[PDB]
Amino acid sequence: LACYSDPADHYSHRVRIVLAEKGVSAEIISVEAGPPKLIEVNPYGSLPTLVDRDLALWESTVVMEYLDERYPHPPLLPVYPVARANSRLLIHRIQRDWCGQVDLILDPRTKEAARVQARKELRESLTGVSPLFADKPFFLSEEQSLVDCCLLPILWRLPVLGIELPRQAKPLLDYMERQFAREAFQASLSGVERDMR
Amino acid sequence: RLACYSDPADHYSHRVRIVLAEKGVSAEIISVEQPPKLIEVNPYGSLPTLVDRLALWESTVVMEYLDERYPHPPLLPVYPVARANSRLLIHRIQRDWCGQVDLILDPRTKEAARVQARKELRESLTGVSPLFADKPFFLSEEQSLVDCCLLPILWRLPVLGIELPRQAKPLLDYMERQFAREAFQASLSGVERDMR
Repeated sequence: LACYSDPADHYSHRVRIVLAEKGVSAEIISVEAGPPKLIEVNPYGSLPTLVDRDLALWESTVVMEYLDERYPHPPLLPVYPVARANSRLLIHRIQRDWCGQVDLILDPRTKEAARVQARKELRESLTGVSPLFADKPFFLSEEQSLVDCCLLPILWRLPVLGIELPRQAKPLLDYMERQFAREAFQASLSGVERDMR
Repeated sequence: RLACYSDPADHYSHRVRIVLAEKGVSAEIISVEQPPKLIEVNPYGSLPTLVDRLALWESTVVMEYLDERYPHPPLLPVYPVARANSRLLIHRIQRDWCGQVDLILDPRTKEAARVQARKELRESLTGVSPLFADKPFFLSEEQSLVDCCLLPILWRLPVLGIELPRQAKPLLDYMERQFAREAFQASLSGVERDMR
């Protein structure tokens, strides 16, 4: 079991969190952004790529759901169909509304005006959702889920994204404090990621 | 009760209308060409949106909810590896084929860029056509969500300005069988019927 992973990449970070939550020690092969063995199993050369015996999977969502189904404990999705769909919809909304901004900010080719606006929008949006972190210990959940596995890599990166949340976002800042301290999250961090804070 | 706000012209809504028909779930189809009940439950106002006593959108979210909520017939494999393979195929169809469909249909695309996207999609589909000789559904013995994503694109080849070459016979044969199937026929809006 191996995972080709960009140690700087929030999408690779998602899969490293899932692996850590499941207690699965994969061989983590660090690939800098942009090797033959990876292109051999995944002609797209995208990261992360999971290889399980001779099975290659890519797309962080595909890989996270495979790991959640293959290694059932602890479950990272709800049990019933509506709640599961709600979790998958929340992952889609995080991708659409937050990850798009992250990707624009971090792309060296983004024009500065666009980078600045992306930062402003992402800061405002995270501040706006903060009240939802007051009453449940995980994001809209009583248990760590794949939703948190998508959120945490973004929140870890706020300093590198140039975003400081305001004091009124305390519920979200408290969620960060609890979540970043958890064993599985600490285990997920690449060397590059640890150096971001 | 169960309703689906649907764009009768759009291939992402067509995906969900295929799944609803396959599952026989008696859903109310509400055609949209911004109803307040829709904006009430989905502030993005995107289509398709499924609503029940539940509010879901994004075609992949909606399709997997339907497959989990209404088990028969199963539209995904049972075991994790095969399920991951199906999910990855859906992603590749989205990235490589749906991206081209969307580019061709976007009113902002340069006509020369539409011609190029038509070529790229035609060639890619032709390159994969031999895999349709090996199994009666796309890399599967049974209709699946992979087919539900592919059939709306294939139904639209004429309106996309794409004619497959005779070399693509197994894919053409797949289209013949699939378009005649009861559920796919039930999925078609009037607007989609006008497309052929």
